[PDB]
Amino acid sequence: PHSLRYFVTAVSRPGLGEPRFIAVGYVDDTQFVRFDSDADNPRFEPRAPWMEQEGPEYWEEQTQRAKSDEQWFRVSLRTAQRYYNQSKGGSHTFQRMFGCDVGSDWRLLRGYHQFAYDGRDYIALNEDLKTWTAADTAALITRRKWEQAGDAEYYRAYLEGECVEWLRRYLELGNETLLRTDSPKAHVTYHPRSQVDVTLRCWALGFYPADITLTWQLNGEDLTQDMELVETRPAGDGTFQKWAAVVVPLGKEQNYTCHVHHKGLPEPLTLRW
Amino acid sequence: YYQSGLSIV
Amino acid sequence: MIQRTPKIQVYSRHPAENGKSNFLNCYVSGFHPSDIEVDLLKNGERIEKVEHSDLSFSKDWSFYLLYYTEFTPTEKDEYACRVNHVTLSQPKIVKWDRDM
Repeated sequence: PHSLRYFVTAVSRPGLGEPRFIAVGYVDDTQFVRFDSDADNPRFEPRAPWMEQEGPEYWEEQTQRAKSDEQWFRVSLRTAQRYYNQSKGGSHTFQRMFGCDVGSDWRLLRGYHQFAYDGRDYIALNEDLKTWTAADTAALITRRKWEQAGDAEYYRAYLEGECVEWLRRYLELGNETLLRTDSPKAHVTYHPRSQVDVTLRCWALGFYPADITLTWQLNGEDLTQDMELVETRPAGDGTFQKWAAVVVPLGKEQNYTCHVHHKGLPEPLTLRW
Repeated sequence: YYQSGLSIV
Repeated sequence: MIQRTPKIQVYSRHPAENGKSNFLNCYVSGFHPSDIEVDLLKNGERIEKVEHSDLSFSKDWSFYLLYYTEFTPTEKDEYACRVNHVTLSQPKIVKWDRDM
């Protein structure tokens, strides 16, 4: 499977000028473009090396769509402020996520078009790409408006056409790097914590893609009720990092096994301290 | 390929 | 309107070797709103020319940022991330621990 995503944030700053608009685009776990309204000449720019050979036409159309959306968000933030009967001086946020997923055949599994206002769900297009989910009463007003105006068909036409068509093209531009995996380099570390117990940390380093499963097991049984897990973190080179830890009795280290699942690993790893 | 919004919220 | 306190991780791009050039990262995630302050510290003083990623958010709409500067670790130099957010009354310092 492959994915195309755009993460769009519009934050009004009353008294500090016009709202701040950022849209950042991803294919899978690799950022490929960004637009930031506060940049030099604000425009869509390549954020991956395989994007830099695109012509002036591609960038001008992308830049024009970002500027259209920027005005759409300033209007939408003002409209939402009236919907919620909010006062004039607060900063508020609209967020929009959109993109598409493709399978082994590289045809659309699902398209996304969903919004958050002030960090919470606002309205989302359903998997049918025909109906909307309003999170609250202000979003029911929005749902009535877009259903009458046939907004769903407008996004659906993009999701079924341009989004998949260009996501497949991006897979060609970055084929040598986007389709690669880096299997995790995994190790277990040991740190004493008491005179009674020890922390065993299972490490995974230098892996792409970001998706991974780490589990600790005792005598073949998941210890996820005792696991401390951090979020998968980016190394900064395109790879990711993660660890899972269990706290176990002194002298019991060799009874615990950590298991590693990753798209680069045909078989899951079993490691011991 | 980015797409711009149509109807306002 | 939700407010989320961030999660903070301070770590190196590669396994830290004294005298080997490396990268120091502060990864902050799960926070709302987007406005945040992130500084990287060496011996308590703030490190200049710290780069950061383009602002993005996850499935639950909470933001994540990566703040990074190239550095060369030593035995006795101390490094940290200092984050301030609306959820945090006082600035949060998370010390860099190369084993944790």
